[PDB]
Amino acid sequence: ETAAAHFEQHHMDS
Amino acid sequence: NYCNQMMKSRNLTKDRCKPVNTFVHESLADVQAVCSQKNVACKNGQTNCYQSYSTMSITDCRETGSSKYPNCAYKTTQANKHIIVACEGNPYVPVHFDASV
Ligand SMILES: [Cl-]
Ligand SMILES: [Cl-]
Ligand SMILES: [Cl-]
Ligand SMILES: [Cl-]
Ligand SMILES: [Cl-]
Repeated sequence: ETAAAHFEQHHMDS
Repeated sequence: NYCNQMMKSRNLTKDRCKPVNTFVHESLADVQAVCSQKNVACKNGQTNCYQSYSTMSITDCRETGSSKYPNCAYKTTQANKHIIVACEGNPYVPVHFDASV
């Protein structure tokens, strides 16, 4: 994945 | 607990135990908005870091001292804190999570 995609997968829990 | 489940689900700990990770309980667009908020220095010496104006709901997942793969064990801490992220790209979006304060 992109760095941006990784970030959302690893940190976001809306 | 939440950390053990989410660390596994989000593919942080399926193939290792990660010492720390932070989950943010806000919308994706509200966290992406941080890249146009307050520009701050990064610890690494770069200057593509940004700090949220507001506090956000976050869960910190920190491995215990004795934890070892495969059976990772996390301490869970909930807080309302500002977040600091590194931004890059076009669109200019978060790519790393740095600190919470
Ligand atoms: Cl490991
Ligand atoms: Cl983190
Ligand atoms: Cl969202
Ligand atoms: Cl820079
Ligand atoms: Cl970076």
